[PDB]
Amino acid sequence: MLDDTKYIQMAQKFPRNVSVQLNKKLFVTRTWFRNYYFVGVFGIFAYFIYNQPKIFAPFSGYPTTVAYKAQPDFLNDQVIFYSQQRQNTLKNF
Amino acid sequence: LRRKQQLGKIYPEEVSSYTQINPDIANDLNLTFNAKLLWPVRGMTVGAGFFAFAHLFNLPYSFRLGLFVLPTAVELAFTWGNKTSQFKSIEFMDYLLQYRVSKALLEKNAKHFAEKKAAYQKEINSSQSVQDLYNQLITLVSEQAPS
Repeated sequence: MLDDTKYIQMAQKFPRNVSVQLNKKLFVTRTWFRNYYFVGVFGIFAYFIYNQPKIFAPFSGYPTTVAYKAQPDFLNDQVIFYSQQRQNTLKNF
Repeated sequence: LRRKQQLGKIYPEEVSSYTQINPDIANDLNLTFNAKLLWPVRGMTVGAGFFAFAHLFNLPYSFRLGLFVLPTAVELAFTWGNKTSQFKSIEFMDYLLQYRVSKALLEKNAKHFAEKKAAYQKEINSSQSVQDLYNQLITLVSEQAPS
């Protein structure tokens, strides 16, 4: 088996009224160092994971598009636009 | 590529009109069409903001360089690869193609309609289009006519 008598005695009897205050400067230094490696490296990885399908497959994020048909208005020198809603699809491949 | 091949060059005057439908269309066109060099102004100024704080409670210049590169890199990531800007530019190019086709017909028939235009303008004081005024007449006769 194992001989963890010292550790078991430590577990059974431990101080319930002992604590040490923390140095806030060092605590926030460690946390910000962790954030630096979180943000930089892991955001590189997470943005690659999140944006690679959005770069190589854009049609799934833009479902509906608009199409215009324009006609002249000669007397007032204007252009009149009629709009239609279409499904954004793979046109002409 | 095909839609932009049809419209050889897009002028800034014609862009602003589509701002009536979709603002930031100039931004989308810049994001999709290689008009200029998209320097990361937002990222650079955010990094300069970090540089100001890193110069107050002095951090090493290694951290200064890193916290300058980080926001610029963020802006570059959020700027390039935006393929929704490409769909917005497809919509804008369809709109501008139709506008140019209609404007081309306006110049061809401007000579022919010169005589009628004077009378129409002088006796009908309205900036509404004939295509729009006539449909009002159609429905007005449809609802209230001796029939």
